Amino acid sequence: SMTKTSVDCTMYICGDSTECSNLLLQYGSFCTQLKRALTGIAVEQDKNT
Amino acid sequence: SMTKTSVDCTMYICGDSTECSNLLLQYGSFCTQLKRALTGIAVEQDKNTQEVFAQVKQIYKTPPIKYFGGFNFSQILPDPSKPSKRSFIEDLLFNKVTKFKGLTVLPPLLTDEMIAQYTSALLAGTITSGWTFGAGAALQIPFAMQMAYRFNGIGVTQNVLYENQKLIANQFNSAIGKIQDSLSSTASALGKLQDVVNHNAQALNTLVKQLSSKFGAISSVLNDIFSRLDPPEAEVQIDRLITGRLQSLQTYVTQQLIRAAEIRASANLAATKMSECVLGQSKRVDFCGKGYHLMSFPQSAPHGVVFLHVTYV
Amino acid sequence: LDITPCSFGGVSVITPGTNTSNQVAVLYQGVNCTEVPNVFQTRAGCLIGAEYVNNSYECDIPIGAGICASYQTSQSIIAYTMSLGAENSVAYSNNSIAIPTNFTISVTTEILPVSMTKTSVDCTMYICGDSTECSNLLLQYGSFCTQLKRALTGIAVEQDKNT
Amino acid sequence: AISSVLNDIFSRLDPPEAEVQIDRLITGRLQSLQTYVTQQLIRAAEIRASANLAATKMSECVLGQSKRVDFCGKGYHLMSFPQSAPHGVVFLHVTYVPAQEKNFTTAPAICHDGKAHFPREGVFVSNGTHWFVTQRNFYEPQIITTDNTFVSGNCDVVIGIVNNTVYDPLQPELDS
Amino acid sequence: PLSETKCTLKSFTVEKGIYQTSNFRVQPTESIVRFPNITNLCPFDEVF
Amino acid sequence: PLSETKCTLKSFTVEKGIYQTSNFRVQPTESIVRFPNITNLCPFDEVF
Amino acid sequence: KCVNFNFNGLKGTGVLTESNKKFLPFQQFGRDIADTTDAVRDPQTLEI
Repeated sequence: SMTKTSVDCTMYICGDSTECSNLLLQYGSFCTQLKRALTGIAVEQDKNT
Repeated sequence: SMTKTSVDCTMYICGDSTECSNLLLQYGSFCTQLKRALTGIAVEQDKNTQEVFAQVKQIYKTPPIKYFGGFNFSQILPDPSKPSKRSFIEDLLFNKVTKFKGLTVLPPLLTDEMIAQYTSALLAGTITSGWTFGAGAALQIPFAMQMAYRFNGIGVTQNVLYENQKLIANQFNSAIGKIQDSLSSTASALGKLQDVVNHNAQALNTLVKQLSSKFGAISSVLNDIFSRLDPPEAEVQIDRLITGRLQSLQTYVTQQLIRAAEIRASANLAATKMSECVLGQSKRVDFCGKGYHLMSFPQSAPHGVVFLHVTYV
Repeated sequence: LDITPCSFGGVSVITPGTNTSNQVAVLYQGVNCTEVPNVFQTRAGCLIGAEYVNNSYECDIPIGAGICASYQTSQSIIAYTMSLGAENSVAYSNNSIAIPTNFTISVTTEILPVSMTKTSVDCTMYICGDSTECSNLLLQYGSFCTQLKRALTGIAVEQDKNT
Repeated sequence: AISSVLNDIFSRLDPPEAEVQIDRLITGRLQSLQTYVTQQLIRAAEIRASANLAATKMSECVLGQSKRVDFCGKGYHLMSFPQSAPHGVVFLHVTYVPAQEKNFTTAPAICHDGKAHFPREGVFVSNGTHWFVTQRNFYEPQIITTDNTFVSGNCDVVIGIVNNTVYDPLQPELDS
Repeated sequence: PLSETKCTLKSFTVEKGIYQTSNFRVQPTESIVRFPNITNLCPFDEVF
Repeated sequence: PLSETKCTLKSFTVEKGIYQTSNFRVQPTESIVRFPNITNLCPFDEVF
Repeated sequence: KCVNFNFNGLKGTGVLTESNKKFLPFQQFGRDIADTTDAVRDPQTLEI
């Protein structure tokens, strides 16, 4: 197995900026797909045990 | 296998726009290289069907006398009275496992009738020849002699076979009917096939819903940028939209390629299990079933195989 | 009124090699040939430029959904269903057996690739074509190509590890 | 951008105006390098799994005899001889394939004196006149003795038994 | 279509195989121009 | 929180399992405005 | 010799050797497979 990790879309891209968070909505649901790929990693690390 | 998809850069990127295809030539050949990778995974899944199902080319057939020592093999064999060549388990296997933006779905080379004709040829060679038809020409071996060698591979003498021939065949036919009662009731037993079709379906709808996003532009509609704005000030909004639609297209080819690497390792595990559990007797422990492996009966499935591993417990 | 887009699809070319012949076979994939403007309709699409037959042989160029194609014989491109091999069943009874009386010793080759060509791409010469003004804004992008240099070294340290 | 040559961008435009055309050549060439190295690392993973399959073929087929079917060649594996090649190993797999066969009759056991006689090695075969013992991959008939058989139970519980005698070799040795 | 295989693959020799070159699409012929009807008028006859 | 799982999954039916919805963070309430002290002054009384 | 180049705006860095190919009288410069500057005729003397 490896180390299970997660990243936030709002916190890693925007360092507590309210004008950065509403400009991520023009990119769509793209940063959810990097969040959904890492949560799918964290299931199969528990399956490998 | 997986679902073969093909997407073009003419219709997915450009929503019937002549100026969008003229600015696509300035970027070079980004959509040409992902087109070569999408036909690379299209012939890989066609090679994965030939590596698993097409182990032998000789099509065998069952004798009409269905008597193998009290063994009921009518459920795993396809019914010739039906117009579709499917088995009694395989009627429940295909039942439980269930647009204009340039996305197409290619049909595979081997159809469902051609897969089940390959499956019934490997199933008829299991009961009439056993382990000899996967190593050259098939020989005529009776079913009482096939259980003598498969007991001898795990160190079991042949005295328990003939003295308990009524008890072994009643235990097998009750366990085959317990598979059909569990597969018709529990729909979550086929979840290893269900994540193959759902991840391909969730990759397709995210290609559609990323076209509604603007990627930093004022509009996602290509007609609204060209007809309203000044044409040197409009073209910097096209380069924001043609980069964000390409990066989501470069996202989709890269997640499918590691899914192609995951579907190549499982099909190589399937072709190992087609050659060790079906074509012979495996001497491994917990590979063709938990415990002492005797024989296996493969069945057809949507984008996969279904193994009926019997075990000595 | 129902808005439907008009009929579109992919065009593929089924052809042999140029040293053999020059005939082609146009496949309108996903398009029925009543809506396109010596012809055969398949499940993947209606095929233009192939003579459909009833017999099935060993083919080379696949099309889709069971239909395959090959160049045979006064020569043209023909199309048929994919043959699954010769049908030869084995008899069965409760008291007979078949024992082999002879064998043969054959050598079957198996080719597996192990390594590949180790490459190395530098950030200074590939991005900047011996340019000095390009390198000053190359430092503003952080450490992109330093990670690509570690990935290309990590590939090349696995290639002699694989040998 | 307007041009691909980086010397044509700097020596023609203003340095506030050439810099926005420079980063389109920077991020355009970095994205083409990023799709190269991700296709390289995907190709590095499948070339590792084939080399691990080749190392399994170097350990089981070459360094010994593997009992697997359709792994060290089609059929019963005897030996293997690897050969050198650029970027791969070419294996010469020697296999055992039967060619000619002949149909016979069979029975699972032999009723000698009320007790069932099961074959220890081989199977019971007959040419229509007498009953013999041979293996499953080759034809070599032997006479049914007590050394080639073993007794297990009576003849009333097994299915398919025929009546034949078993040649006991200790019985002519008392008068010889 | 033999020359369309050479136009995409950038080679003067085509090997035996199946190759995709381009895509077919029906071009638009006419253009429908629509407008609302002659209802909801304005009383311009009261001043003219 | 049952309706929070419906908005991030784009579905009106939530199955059995563990799902992540959003992130919690404590919002700021006050604002500390700081300035340096009143030393190193300049002799403005020499003309005023 | 590794020197700098300035040929009517066509800048570069490299050495200069004698070309053995045939060239055109109206030709300013040629291009390689990478479509960049690799062969320059002199505007005064005519050495490609």
